[PDB]
Amino acid sequence: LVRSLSPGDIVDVTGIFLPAPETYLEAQFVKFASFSLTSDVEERVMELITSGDVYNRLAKSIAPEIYGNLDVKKALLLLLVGGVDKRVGDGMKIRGDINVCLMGDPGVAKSQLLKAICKISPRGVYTTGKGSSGVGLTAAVMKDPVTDEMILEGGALVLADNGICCIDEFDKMDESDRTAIHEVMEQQTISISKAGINTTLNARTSILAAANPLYGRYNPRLSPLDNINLPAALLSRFDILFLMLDIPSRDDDEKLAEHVTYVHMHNKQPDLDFTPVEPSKMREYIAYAKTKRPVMSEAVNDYVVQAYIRLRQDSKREMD
Amino acid sequence: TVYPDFDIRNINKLSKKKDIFDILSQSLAPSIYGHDHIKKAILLMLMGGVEKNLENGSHLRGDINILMVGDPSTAKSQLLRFVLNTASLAIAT
Repeated sequence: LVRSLSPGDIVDVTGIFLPAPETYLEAQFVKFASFSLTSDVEERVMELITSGDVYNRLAKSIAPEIYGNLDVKKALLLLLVGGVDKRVGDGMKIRGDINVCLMGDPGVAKSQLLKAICKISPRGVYTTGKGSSGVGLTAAVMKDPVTDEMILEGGALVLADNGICCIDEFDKMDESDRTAIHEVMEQQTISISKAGINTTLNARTSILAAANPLYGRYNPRLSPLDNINLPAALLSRFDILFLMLDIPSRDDDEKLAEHVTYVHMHNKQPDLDFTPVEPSKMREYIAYAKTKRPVMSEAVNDYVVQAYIRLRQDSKREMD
Repeated sequence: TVYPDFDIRNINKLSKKKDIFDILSQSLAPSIYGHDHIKKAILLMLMGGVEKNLENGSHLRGDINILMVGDPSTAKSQLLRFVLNTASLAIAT
């Protein structure tokens, strides 16, 4: 059974507790792919499919204390599932993760949306920007107090493998903290070369950052690239770039104030047109959909090419 | 081994008055003259709010954070020492 325990796995080690005249454990017997296809779990998944409108039900069940932002909550549902990891036989590994970044004025409940997706995902790690520097984000090369060996302690991008990485305050980060981010969004790897350890660790996480303007509020008179202290190279790697602007409106503020008072009174969500999905059953539907690998159709390939031409022509005319 | 009705009747009697918010506020810092609006905020801060807990698991805060910005030695350094001796649990940092 030796040479079979990988660092970072969650297994059930079975053994005996024998003391040493120090207490050791003599090994006797030793993620999304570990959940078995139980008949009781499969019955709960089919109950949501026969109900109808599964895409709109799960999009509104997330964050019950946040009213509005129907389009913003739709992108968070696909982040828990994601695309397929088509591995080319030549040696190319196409990244199937989605890179979504939330922007706007700090008042659209940005901290609540990052913590809501962390508790739902089984392997999600929430962190900030200034509190976690380049050592806490990548990997800390500490010294072992027993064997005196330089190990590699997992940080935020290592322990959250095959999950969603929640990063808060993306604009207040340093220049040395964006080094490993450029490698995860391209090759899903972390290049470490400290203390004579030149190893590469895989990081297949879903980066969900939340940028903030430099002048607090957004300025429509200035360019979108100058208002946010972020280069154009990082915006090209992000798939979706939202911008929740806090526009003052008498109709939106009236519906938002009534939803807040109802939460702080009954400790629940207002009664809508459907029953809220518990987080215990939502994890079973996401893990079941990850095993299914959809294949792109041939008739839909012509619509993707035609959509890229119209999108590139509109962006070229809006350069000035 | 390691070891880590009279008072209730007097509480409900004083609560019947409609001036219990101004009496208890001025009794926190009797040596500090004035600042009636600042003493009313420390009362609601020590009592705390209601910890709202949803069904999915998303908990909400209930504490009240107060920030005082002003001239040095203006009912700020001595005011913080009175809260450490009034509350049942406080750490001076």
